[PDB]
Amino acid sequence: MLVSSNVTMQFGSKPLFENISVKFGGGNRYGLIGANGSGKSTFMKILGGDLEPTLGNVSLDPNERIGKLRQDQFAFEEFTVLDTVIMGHKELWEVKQERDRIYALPEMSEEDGYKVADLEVKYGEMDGYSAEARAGELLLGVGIPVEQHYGPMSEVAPGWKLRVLLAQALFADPDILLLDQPTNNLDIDTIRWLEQVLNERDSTMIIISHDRHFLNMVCTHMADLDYGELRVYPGNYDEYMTAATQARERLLADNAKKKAQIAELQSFVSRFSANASKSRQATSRARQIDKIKLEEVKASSRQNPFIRFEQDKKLFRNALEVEGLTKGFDNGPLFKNLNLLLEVGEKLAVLGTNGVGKSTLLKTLVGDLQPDSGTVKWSENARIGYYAQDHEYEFENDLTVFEWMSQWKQEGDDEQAVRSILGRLLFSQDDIKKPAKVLSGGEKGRMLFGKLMMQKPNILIMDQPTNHLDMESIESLNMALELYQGTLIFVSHDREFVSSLATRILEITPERVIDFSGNYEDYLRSK
Amino acid sequence: RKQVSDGVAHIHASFNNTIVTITDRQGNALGWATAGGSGFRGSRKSTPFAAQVAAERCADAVKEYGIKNLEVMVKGPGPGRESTIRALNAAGFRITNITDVTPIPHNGCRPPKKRR
Amino acid sequence: PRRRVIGQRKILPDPKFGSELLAKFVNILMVDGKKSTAESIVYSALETLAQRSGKSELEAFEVALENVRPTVEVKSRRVGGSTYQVPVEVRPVRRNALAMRWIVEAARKRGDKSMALRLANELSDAAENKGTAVKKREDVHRMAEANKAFA
Amino acid sequence: IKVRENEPFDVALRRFKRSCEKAGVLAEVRRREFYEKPTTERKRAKASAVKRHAKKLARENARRT
RNA sequence: CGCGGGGUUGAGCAGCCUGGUAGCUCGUCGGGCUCAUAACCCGAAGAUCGUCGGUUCAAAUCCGGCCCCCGCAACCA
RNA sequence: CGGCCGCAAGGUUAAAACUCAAAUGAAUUGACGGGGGCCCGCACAAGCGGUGGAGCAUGUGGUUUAAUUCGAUGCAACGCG
RNA sequence: UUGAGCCUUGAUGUGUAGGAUAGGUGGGAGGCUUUGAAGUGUGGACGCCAGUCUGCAUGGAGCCGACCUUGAAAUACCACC
RNA sequence: AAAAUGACA
Ligand SMILES: Nc1ncnc2c1ncn2[C@@H]1O[C@H](COP(=O)(O)OP(=O)(O)OP(=O)(O)O)[C@@H](O)[C@H]1O
Ligand SMILES: Nc1ncnc2c1ncn2[C@@H]1O[C@H](COP(=O)(O)OP(=O)(O)OP(=O)(O)O)[C@@H](O)[C@H]1O
Ligand SMILES: [Mg+2]
Ligand SMILES: [Mg+2]
Ligand SMILES: [Mg+2]
Ligand SMILES: [Mg+2]
Ligand SMILES: [Mg+2]
Ligand code: NA
Ligand code: NA
Repeated sequence: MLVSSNVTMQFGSKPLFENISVKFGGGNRYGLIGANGSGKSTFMKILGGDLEPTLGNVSLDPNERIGKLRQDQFAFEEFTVLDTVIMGHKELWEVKQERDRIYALPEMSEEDGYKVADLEVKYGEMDGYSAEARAGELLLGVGIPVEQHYGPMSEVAPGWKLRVLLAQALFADPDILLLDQPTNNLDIDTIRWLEQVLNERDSTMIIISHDRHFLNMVCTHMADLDYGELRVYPGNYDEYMTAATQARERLLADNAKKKAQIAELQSFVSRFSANASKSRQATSRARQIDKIKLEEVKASSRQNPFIRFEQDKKLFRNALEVEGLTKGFDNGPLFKNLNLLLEVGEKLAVLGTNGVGKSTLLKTLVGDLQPDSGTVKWSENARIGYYAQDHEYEFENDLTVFEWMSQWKQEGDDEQAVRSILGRLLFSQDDIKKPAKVLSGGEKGRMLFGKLMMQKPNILIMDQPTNHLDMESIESLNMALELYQGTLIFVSHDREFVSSLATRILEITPERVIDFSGNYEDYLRSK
Repeated sequence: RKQVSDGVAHIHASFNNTIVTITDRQGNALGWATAGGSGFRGSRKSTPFAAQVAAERCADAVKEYGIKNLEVMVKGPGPGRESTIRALNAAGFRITNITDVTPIPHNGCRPPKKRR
Repeated sequence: PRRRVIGQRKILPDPKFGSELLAKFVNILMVDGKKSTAESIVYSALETLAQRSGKSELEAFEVALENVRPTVEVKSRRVGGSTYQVPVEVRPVRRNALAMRWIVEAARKRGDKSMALRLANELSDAAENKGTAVKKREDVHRMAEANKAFA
Repeated sequence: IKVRENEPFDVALRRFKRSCEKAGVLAEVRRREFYEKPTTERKRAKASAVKRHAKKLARENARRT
């Protein structure tokens, strides 16, 4: 049982969560919710002990091996598939890396003799003789075959990168703290595989997912972290909603019951005050008016970022007009022809299962990857905005939020129209100076949306926009896209996003690439 | 579970909705499926085709029980009255017989008037 | 229409090949009363199509047209206040006319070069269930089997 | 209403038990009692049935057929 | 001249709730439908957020001053 | 209004001043029906090409001017005398 | 009837590479088989559905272990859980 | 499903 004892963290110049304290322990699964930019992952890091709070104590469990999953599914790309899982267990991986300084150091000393003698013994205690024996079998159990065990992590579809990062946490695991497990959106078959895996085995878990249906099917508690603290509601998700909405309308009602019971007391005190026969009575409640002390109402951390995509120059005839791609990496080409046209339409929501190659199809279309042989071409007036599936090459080189957002823009004043597009999407003066390389998830995605809003492109490629969004930014982006008058593509795996606005849906399969049934509701109905 | 091998299929067809309940001979429901629950909200659930989908879906969620002989009991008016019986034979179920259980009161409670 | 019946309009067979199917195809894509160009485009779009397909006319065109024609098309059936559309079976005389109409509508797009290359590339890609013209037979089928709730 | 015909049907065709009760009472007893609408719709019911006898008795016409 | 509440488009109202989008319902105008008017469909117009100053990159919002309107109080032997 | 009856709602008996040259019944011919039936016309349906958006010619409303001559102004006036 | 704690007994458990559903701890290489076997026919229960498994008579006394692909060594057994 | 109205001679 791990306990938080008055934990506070101050990033920038305003405390994130003020003096929180709650007990975690047992076969329950405290999934926690919160708007992006407000605790959540930072609290998870505090619980894991990687980062210490400014005030409070972790009050750690003695040696119970907190097993964690990170938010980033791309932070591991050089360590091999069989390396990440074995690196998941710290005291084994560290000893292995230190013992690797034997064959690489041709000089050995007297102390180094003792150290090599005892580190091998520690390795034997930590089961280094079966460290790689216990990892490959788990990797095959999750559903990663042998052929890609020694291959680099770079050549893996992210739906399987997550499949391996989950297995990285499966080494004698009580107290597993899982960060955003979806994103790089799983098909849905992988999601149900996840849910059965998670709710079959018994352990103490902490989920942070944004998927309402997944959280309903998995968790039993909800450790919401919204206003200033972490308040836990026993409920899956539809009990938590009707608890945290009713208990807030009750706050407003019990505050209006004071705000309106002060009013008529003040009416009495204002009418019968100078009257000699009732002044002693007016002054009797003029002092009970000021002893009421109504309870304050805080501000919710969830907000709707106002995002709106314009059009720099309107192209007319048609945009894409691709004939034959036949792109391949190692196996037989993931697709062969894919001849299609755009006609300045809307979306054509590319989709499939994990590992088909929709992201590499979009890469070929946007031109950073060229096909084996074929032609794509765009209109001579086409301006392309790109939202990559993974965006780590962008948030680098240690710029402030202001500097990153100002490195864009065509002809705009430095003080407004660039510090205004930031404030239209949940940013303030205390946040326009923090480094770009430190924002978290949905905030980085929102920065990408802002750069798109300022570049004002005709064609939006927008690989997977709904990855880290707030579930309140998801519908804001939905409205922005359906009010956008340009051309776009996107490969989101969400159901009622493609179902919300798609018109030219294009499914992709290892054999048959279907295209344009209609609303995609008719597509799923015909299928 | 319990592998019920001889059951009943109560079809309650109405003007608006067609609802199918499959039960054992003791009247203990195993699974059910309606016309409107199959994505046919509105006037479409009052279609004979929606009953066909409802009956075929009610074949599932009870296929594990291994029911082989059915005793269908139709009830009420509506267009999804006949097209649903033919949808039970199309799922392999063997209808032993057909019966109609429709309440015809002997001038009992006064009926409504609410149409003009 | 109202009282009488119309037999048919006698259309002369195509000059180059004795086909009544090709002659109607020329007229459908013919525009602004100029049959001289339409026959020039079709004849050019067939010789450069036959050489790809390897045979002169039938698998070049008749096969390229038999795979683009529909079977079921949709229409509206307002009866007494209704608002639903229905799918209905099409008669064999309208299948070819619909097929030729769909090809040219899907071939007037794809703007790269003259119509001769625009159409020949359209027919060759439509001869293997691949082109954008042969796509329309799939949408019209999806709209014909995804609303079968009314018949 | 019941049809057993144990072995050989494979097909309902129970119109004989469909044209007995289902049409009449069930779709009539929903409303329209009024205690005197039936007594006047009945007067109109075979004020026209006897009218057919006049048409039955109107067989004596030439019509040049 | 003592205490409160307000001033946002032609009218009635939000947004001020802890600062980053001037909006709702009636109404006005120009078309369409009609024999014609209403109803209905499409498109559009406007305001110094009372005025004057103040920190703020940015104010309808936060602060100060003034004007206008609507209410209340100005007690008992 | 008065009398009688009634717990009450009201019932019953029953006027006048003033005002109009009409009110009404059955039937006939038309017209009309968001009444019924039959039939026709590019009327709809199936198609092809347009107007309404842009520039310009022209006619008409308004508005203006000393005068902006008069007439035509649903379909059936508005490339009209 | 359903929980939790204890005692006793019996069942109980793969890979990546296999003759094989190998818990370690390593002790050891010779026990185990006829107080009836090798294998034959009869099936319970479990079952990353291939197999363990045990009631069972008869048939009558061979099998195992070692080498071996392997991270590990094999119900050759036992103790400790 | 919705369909209101048209001063006199
Ligand atoms: N090291 C840091 N220094 C300063 N500010 C930070 C730092 N890390 C994060 N922040 C900011 O403070 C907040 C804490 O971010 P955090 O990682 O906790 O977000 P999160 O709520 O988990 O987000 P998401 O839901 O997108 O995962 C964010 O608003 C972020 O911009
Ligand atoms: N650089 C690469 N080298 C080798 N194989 C690759 C490479 N990039 C992708 N692949 C392979 O191509 C397939 C699809 O890759 P891709 O990144 O397009 O996935 P995806 O279908 O978009 O899935 P997701 O976005 O959910 O990860 C996978 O089998 C993946 O292993
Ligand atoms: Mg009522
Ligand atoms: Mg009368
Ligand atoms: Mg014009
Ligand atoms: Mg004139
Ligand atoms: Mg009136
Ligand atoms: Na985070
Ligand atoms: Na992808």
